[PDB]
Amino acid sequence: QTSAVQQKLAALEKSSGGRLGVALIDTADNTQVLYRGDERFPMCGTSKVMAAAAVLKQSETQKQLLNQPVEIKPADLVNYNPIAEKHVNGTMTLAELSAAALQYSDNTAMNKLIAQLGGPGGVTAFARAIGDETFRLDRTEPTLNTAIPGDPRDTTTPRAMAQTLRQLTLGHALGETQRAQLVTWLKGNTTGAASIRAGLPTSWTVGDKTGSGDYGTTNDIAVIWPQGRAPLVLVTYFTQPQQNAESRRDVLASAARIIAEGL
Ligand SMILES: CO/N=C(\C(=O)N[C@@H]1C(=O)N2C(C(=O)O)=C(COC(C)=O)CS[C@H]12)c1csc(N)n1
Repeated sequence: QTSAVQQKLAALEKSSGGRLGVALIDTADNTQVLYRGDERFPMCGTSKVMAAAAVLKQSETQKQLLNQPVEIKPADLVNYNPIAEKHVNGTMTLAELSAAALQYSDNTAMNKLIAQLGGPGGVTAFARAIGDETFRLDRTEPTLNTAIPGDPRDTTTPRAMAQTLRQLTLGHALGETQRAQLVTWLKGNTTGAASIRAGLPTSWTVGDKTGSGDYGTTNDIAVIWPQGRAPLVLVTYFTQPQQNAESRRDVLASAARIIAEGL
């Protein structure tokens, strides 16, 4: 059985020619609205939230960890390095790497976060530790974005990622200081203007992390503070049948617009 919300999302999906996954959590009453909420989708860059959060968790017992400089070698650079390329044969702190990964989608920065955690398995272990039984990170940048049909690697479900994002940014999966830091980073994201943000009222405060990959994979996960009511969490994942499909950030904006009706 479907609601009018789900019917609108299905119609959007059909018009788009792809596969759409949505999960909304309204923290006013803890209700969820889902569309393909339990199907796996390639996370691409939305996985960077879990990596940054894992490092924040480490820093709860290692107080200066975020300020630890990490060397950036020429050989570290991968396919998209807008911030890390400015520090070749130099350093970035784990805070700087987190900010670059989250706010500029820097892939070299993500690889340093992954390395700090002992590899992709270290990111997954953190996910399990905070109760996310679904998330899996298998690869480093750039190959974690291959978004191949049927490939379970580097996937999660909209429901799991929404629950996790809620716990990380509004709940207490992190310490109070670390939760606030993650919120600060997400709020300052530079890559999200055309995605979930474009489908929500401009007066609402939004923190988000985008992701993109092959098969026209176009993703965004967001924590949302509407005008005068409890915050929301929204995950929008989208992927398409053919490898070189174009990005469709407009589909994410449209999904957000649909979800926001009556909120
Ligand atoms: C093998 O890796 N392939 C990638 C890829 O690096 N995706 C990553 C991801 O998620 N990113 C985001 C992202 O956050 O969406 C942006 C966006 O950065 C900015 C400036 O908005 C830059 S690319 C990076 C890719 C991306 S699209 C396509 N066919 N492939």
